[PDB]
Amino acid sequence: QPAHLCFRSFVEALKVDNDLVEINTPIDPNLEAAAITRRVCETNDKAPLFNNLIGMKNGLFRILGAPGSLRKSSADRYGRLARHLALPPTASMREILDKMLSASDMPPIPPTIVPTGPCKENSLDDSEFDLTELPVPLIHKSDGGKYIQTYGMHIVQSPDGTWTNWSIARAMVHDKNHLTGLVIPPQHIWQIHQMWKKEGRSDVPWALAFGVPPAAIMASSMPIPDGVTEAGYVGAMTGSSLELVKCDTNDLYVPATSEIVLEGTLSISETGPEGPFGQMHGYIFPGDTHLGAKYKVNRITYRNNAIMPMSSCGRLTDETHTMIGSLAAAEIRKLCQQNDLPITDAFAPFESQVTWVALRVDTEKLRAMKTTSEGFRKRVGDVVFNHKAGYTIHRLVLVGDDIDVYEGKDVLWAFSTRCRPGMDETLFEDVRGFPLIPYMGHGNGPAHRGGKVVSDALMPTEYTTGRNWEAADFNQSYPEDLKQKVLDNWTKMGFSHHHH
Amino acid sequence: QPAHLCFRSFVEALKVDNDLVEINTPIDPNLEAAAITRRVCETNDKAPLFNNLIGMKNGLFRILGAPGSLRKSSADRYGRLARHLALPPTASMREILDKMLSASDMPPIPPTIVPTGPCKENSLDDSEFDLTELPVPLIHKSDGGKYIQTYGMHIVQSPDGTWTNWSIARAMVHDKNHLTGLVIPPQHIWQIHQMWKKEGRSDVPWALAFGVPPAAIMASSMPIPDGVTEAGYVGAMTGSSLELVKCDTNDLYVPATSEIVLEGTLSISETGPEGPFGQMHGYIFPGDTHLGAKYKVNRITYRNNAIMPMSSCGRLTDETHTMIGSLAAAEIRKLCQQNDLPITDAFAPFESQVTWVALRVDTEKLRAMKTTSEGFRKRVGDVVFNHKAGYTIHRLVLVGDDIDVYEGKDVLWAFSTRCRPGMDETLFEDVRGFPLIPYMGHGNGPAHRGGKVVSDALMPTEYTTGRNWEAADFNQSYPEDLKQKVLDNWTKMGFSHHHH
Ligand SMILES: Cc1cc2c3c(c1C)C(C)(C)C[C@@H](CCc1c(F)c(F)c(F)c(F)c1F)[n+]3c1c(=O)[nH]c(=O)[nH]c1[n+]2C[C@H](O)[C@H](O)[C@H](O)COP(=O)(O)O
Ligand SMILES: Cc1cc2c3c(c1C)C(C)(C)C[C@@H](CCc1c(F)c(F)c(F)c(F)c1F)[n+]3c1c(=O)[nH]c(=O)[nH]c1[n+]2C[C@H](O)[C@H](O)[C@H](O)COP(=O)(O)O
Ligand SMILES: [K+]
Ligand SMILES: [K+]
Ligand SMILES: [K+]
Ligand SMILES: [K+]
Ligand SMILES: [Mn+2]
Ligand SMILES: [Mn+2]
Repeated sequence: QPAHLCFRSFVEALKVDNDLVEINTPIDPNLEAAAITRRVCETNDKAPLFNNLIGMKNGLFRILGAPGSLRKSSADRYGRLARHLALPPTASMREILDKMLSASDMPPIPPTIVPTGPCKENSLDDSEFDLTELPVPLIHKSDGGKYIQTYGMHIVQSPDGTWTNWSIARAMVHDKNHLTGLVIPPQHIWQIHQMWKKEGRSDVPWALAFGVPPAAIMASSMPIPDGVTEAGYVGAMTGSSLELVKCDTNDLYVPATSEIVLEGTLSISETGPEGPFGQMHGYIFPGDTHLGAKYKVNRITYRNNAIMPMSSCGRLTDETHTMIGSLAAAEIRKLCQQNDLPITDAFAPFESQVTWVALRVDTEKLRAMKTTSEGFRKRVGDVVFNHKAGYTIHRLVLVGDDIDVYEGKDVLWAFSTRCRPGMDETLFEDVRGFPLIPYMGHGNGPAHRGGKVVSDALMPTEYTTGRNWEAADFNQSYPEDLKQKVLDNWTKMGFSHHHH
Repeated sequence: QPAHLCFRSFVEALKVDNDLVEINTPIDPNLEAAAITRRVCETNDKAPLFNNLIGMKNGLFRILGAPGSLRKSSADRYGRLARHLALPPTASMREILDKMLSASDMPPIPPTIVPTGPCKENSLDDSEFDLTELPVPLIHKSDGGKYIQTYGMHIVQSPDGTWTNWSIARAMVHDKNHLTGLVIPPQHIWQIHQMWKKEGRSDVPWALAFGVPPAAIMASSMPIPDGVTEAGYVGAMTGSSLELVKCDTNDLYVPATSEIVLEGTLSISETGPEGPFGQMHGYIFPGDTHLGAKYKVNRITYRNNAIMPMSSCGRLTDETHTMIGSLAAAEIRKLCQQNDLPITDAFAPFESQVTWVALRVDTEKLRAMKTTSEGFRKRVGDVVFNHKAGYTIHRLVLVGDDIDVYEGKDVLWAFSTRCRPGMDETLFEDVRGFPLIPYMGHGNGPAHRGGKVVSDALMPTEYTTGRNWEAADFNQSYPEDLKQKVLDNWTKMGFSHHHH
C-alpha cells in the first residue's frame, strides 16, 4: 500500500528516506522514549522508532516519535509532511497547504467498506487487556498521566448518522479500561458530544485509531468545516476511496490498516481527572488537573507488531507547530478568500509558537477596495476571530506582497518595522479565546474570551498608490548586473550547497 | 599600538584573526564596495578591505567594510566587537556591554595632548581637495548622495568648553567643500548645536575623524549621559588616557592615529538637501530628501595609505544592529537600575530590527515590591521612554529570570506566550518617538510622538509567589540523569563542534 494510505508503509518510507533511526535495545516508556523524541524535535533529527519498549507484551506496542516534525535540511525541511500526502519530499509549505485545501472544492469520495484488514490481526476483549499494563509513555516529567493518545484519530458520529468526524485530541490512561481527555468547544468532538448529551439516551459510540493512513491524520488535524466527514475529504484529496473496516463492538468504521484500535464509548455523564499536559506553547503547569471527558474502552484490536505514533510536544518544533498551526493557517486563507478578502497566503510563524498567523495581501486588489487600515483590520478580524478556524490564533499580522509569510524572519521584519503599536492595531475582546495559551488560562484576564489583535503591517501607500520603498538589502538595493558580478566573483575574491 | 587604541592595528588584528578579506583588484565605490559589504553582513562573512578603490588618489582612500558586524561561528560571534575593546574574541554580549558600562562609575581619565601623530602625515588645504573627486561610496542604489560618513566620529564642543562630544551621525557629500547630514533631537550633536545657535555668534567648530581608536567609536555609538565627555569615558574604560592632537585650523583635538580627519564648521544657519539613507530598519524611501545640517570642510589631514571604515547598513546584521541597539540596551539596563527597578539585563533583539528591548527582571526583587503588572509597566515605561537612552526603542518586553534576553528565540517565545495582547500592555502616546522607523515617519500617525508600548511577558505568579511552570523542553521536562544518558547514547543509538 502507498505511504500516504498506510502507516506501516509510511514508516518504511521514512527508513528508505534515511529519515528514521531504529532503536532495537530496551527503551523505557517512562520518560526515556519521549526525551529522545523531544531532543529529535529540538534538533530536527531523524524520527525515532522504538522497537524494544520496556513493558511491550502480546505485540502492544512499538513507538514512532516525531512523525510530523522537521528535517534538518532546507531542501526537504517538510519532507515528513510531504510523505503524509504523496508529495515529493522537497515540497514547499505552500504546496502542502494547497494539497490539504484541494478537496474543499471537490465532491467527497466516500469510504469503501471492506470485510477485514490488518487492524484485525489481533484482539483483546474486556477481560484480557489492562491499559495500565501497556507501555504507555510518560511524555513530560510533570504530566498528570500517561498520554497514550497524542497522534491517533478519534472517530465519533452525529446521532443522525450524517456526519462522521475524525480529529486528534489528547487522552491519558485513567484506569484499566478508561481514558480521560480534552473535549472542548468549539472542537468537532465537543460539538458531536453535545448532540448526544442533548438527546440524553446513551453514551457516544467511539473509536480511537492509532497509526492511521497518514493522509487521514493530516485531515484529523485540520479544521475543515462543520458537518464535513473527514473520510470523504481525504478521499477527494487523495483521489481514492479510503478502505474502512467495521468495529467489532459498535457500528463505527476504522481504517483497515490502523495499527491499534480502541473501541468503546465517550460518556455523556462521567468525567475524571485529566492533565496537566506539556504542550504546544511550550509549558506544563504541574498540578493543573481538571475534570475531563471520560472514555470507556471495551475492545482493542491491533496489527501484528503494532506501532503507536507519539508526539513529544512542547517547545519548537513538533507536530503541534507543523500541523496544527499550518493547517489552521491554510483554512484561514480559504476562509478569508471566501469572504472576499484579498489574501493570497497564510502561515502561522513558528517563532510565535503558532499563536500568530501572517496574512499576505494582494495589494493591487486592496488598492481597488479604496479602504483604510482601521476598516480593513476590523473586517479581517471579524471574519477570522468569529470562526472556528481562528480559534487558536491570537494575533493576525497583515503584510503586503513583498513578504513571504512562510519565512518567519520576513514576517518579523515586517511586523517590527511596519506596524505602529496601538495605532495600527485593533484589539478584539469579545471573541472566543484559546485558554491553552499561558497568558489566557494562566493569565490576568478571562481564560475563554478576548486577548486577540489584528496588527496591520501594511504601509500607508499600500492602500493608495503602491509600495514607496525599496529594501536596504542585497536583493533590492543593487542592480541585477552588479549582484550577479558580486556572486560570480565571491569565492574568487576570498569569501565563503542547496541540498546540504 | 594595541588594536583597541589604533584603527590601523585593529585592521591587523582582523587579518591575524582570519576575519579579513583583502581585495587588491579594482573595486568601484559606486555601489560595488557596498554591495560586497552588504553581502558580508547578510551572511556573517569576513570583513572586506578594499585596497584598490577606483578613484583613490593621493592616498585617499582604501575602505574597510563591516567593521562591527558578526562572525559566522557561535563561539566568536561578537569577536569584531570584542576586538574594539581588548576583550577575548569569545566574549559574550553580556561581557561586551559590561565593559561599555564599566566607566559609568569610574572617574574619567582625561585625554593627553601630543604634538603630532599619524593623522598628520598628509594634508590638503582649501585649494587642494574636492570632496566630489574622492572615491566616496554610493552605498544603496537609491541613496540621495554619496555617504562619506557612516563610521567616523563627529567632534563638537559646548560653547563654554566644558563638554566635548564624540558621536556617529550620517553625512553625505554636498559639494567640493561641504557635507550635509542628520542632526536631530535629542542627540548630543543636536544639543550642542542648539547651544551655539542660541549664542548666535558663530558656526560650530567641528571635526570628523574616520578610523579612530576602536574603543572610541564604540563610545561614539553609545548614549552615555548628557554633559559627559566621551574621551574621558573611553579613558576610564580602557584604563589609559587617549592621545589626541590639535586640529590645524581649530582648537579641537582628534585621536592621534585617526586615519582621516576633516576640519571645519557645522553651520548654525545653513542647510542643504540630505538623504534618503538606506538604514538600520532595512528601508530606503527613494526621493525622500529633506533639509539637513550643513558642514563646511576647510582642511583634510590623513595617514599614509588611509583607510575609511564604512557601514553598508540595512537588513540584518550590521553595525546599526550590533552597536546601536546593543549599546542603547546597555544604557537602558543601567538607567533602570539607577531608578531602583529590578532589571538584571537588557538587549535589543535583532529579530525586532533593534526596535524592541527585552528587560530581564529579578523576580525575587519584584515579589518583594508587592506590585502589579499595570503599575510596574507604567513605572518602567515612564523611566525609559522619557530618557534619551530609550529614544530609538518602541517596545519594551519584560521577562522573568528564566529568559536569556541575549537569545532572540527565547525572547520571542516569552513574548508570544506570556504577554496577552492589550491587557498585558501599556501604550505610550505622549513620549518622543523615533521618526526613522517606517511606521513612524512614513506611517499613519505623528512622526515624532508616541507609538511606544511596554509589553509585560511576566506571568502572574512572578509578582506573587514564584514561577509555577516548567518548560516542555528537553532541559526542563526530564531529570538530569536521564538527560545525561540520552546525550551520552545519542551517537550510539544513530542520531547526529562548539568552535565550528
Ligand atoms: C496534531 C495535534 C493536534 C491536536 C493535538 C495534538 C496534536 C499532535 C496533541 C495531542 C499532541 C496536543 C493537543 C493540542 C490541543 C489543542 C489544540 F492544539 C488546538 F488547536 C485546539 F483547537 C484545541 F482545542 C486544543 F485543545 N491536541 C489536541 C487536543 O488535545 N485537543 C484538541 O481539541 N485538539 C487538539 N489538536 C488539534 C486538533 O486536532 C485540530 O484543532 C483539529 O482541527 C480538530 O478537528 P475538528 O474538530 O474535526 O476540526
Ligand atoms: C553605529 C552607528 C550609529 C549611528 C548611525 C550609524 C551607525 C553605523 C549610521 C551612520 C550607519 C546610520 C545612522 C543611524 C541613525 C540614527 C540612529 F541609529 C539612532 F540611534 C538615533 F538615535 C538617531 F537619531 C539616528 F538618526 N547613524 C546615526 C545618524 O545618522 N544620526 C544619529 O543621530 N545617530 C546615528 N547613530 C547612532 C548614534 O551614534 C548613537 O545614538 C549615539 O548614542 C549618539 O551619541 P550621543 O549623542 O553622544 O549620545
Ligand atoms: K479534523
Ligand atoms: K501599518
Ligand atoms: K556617544
Ligand atoms: K503577562
Ligand atoms: Mn471535523
Ligand atoms: Mn554624548
